[PDB]
Amino acid sequence: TKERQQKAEAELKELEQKHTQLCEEKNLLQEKLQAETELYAEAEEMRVR
Amino acid sequence: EEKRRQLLKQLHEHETELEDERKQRALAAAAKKKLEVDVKDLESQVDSV
Repeated sequence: TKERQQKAEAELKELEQKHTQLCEEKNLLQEKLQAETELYAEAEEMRVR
Repeated sequence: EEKRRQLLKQLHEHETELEDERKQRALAAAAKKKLEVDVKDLESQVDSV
């Protein structure tokens, strides 16, 4: 039962590491996306001009 | 346990209240960007006119 606990806690820690990783990657991609959308808007409005 | 209940309730309420403020920030930023585009469009109109 202690072995299963240790394994469950290890799995938990693995999932936690991947969770925070995916969260940071999501944040970075969202920031970058907003930047590219702004750049597209700036390019397209000047294209029209 | 009561201290836990109280502090958790306070955290929850303050978090949801400020999340509503964050949604207001998103709305304000959207409006800001919309008006920024309007300013650029009107500036192009003034240029041409």
